[PDB]
Amino acid sequence: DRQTAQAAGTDTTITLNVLAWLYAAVINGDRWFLNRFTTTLNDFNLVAMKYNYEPLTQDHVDILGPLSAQTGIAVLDMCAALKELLQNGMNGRTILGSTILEDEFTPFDVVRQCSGVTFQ
Repeated sequence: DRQTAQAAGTDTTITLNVLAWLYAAVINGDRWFLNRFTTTLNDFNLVAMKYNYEPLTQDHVDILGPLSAQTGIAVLDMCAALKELLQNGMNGRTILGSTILEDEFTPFDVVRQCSGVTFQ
């Protein structure tokens, strides 16, 4: 049988967890995609929905707050960096010991003392 095909596998991607994963990538080192252009939450949400990514809200932005403190990258610049990745890709590169990116990773993990000597 083929219950919830695409609708529960490819129609959406957990944007908050991708932003969390990209903060972990910045923390590990990789930040070539990390522009400083900023973005509105509305235009970010529109680009997310254009490319099968969920919209984001202030309650979800707050979860990324301590990751912005640990890296100096404001959440709207992490949003703007993902907004660039959604339009340009990364398949010819590596970012976290892989050629692709993730949304499976649980959020709020990188609030720890991951300052450079260790990460997990």
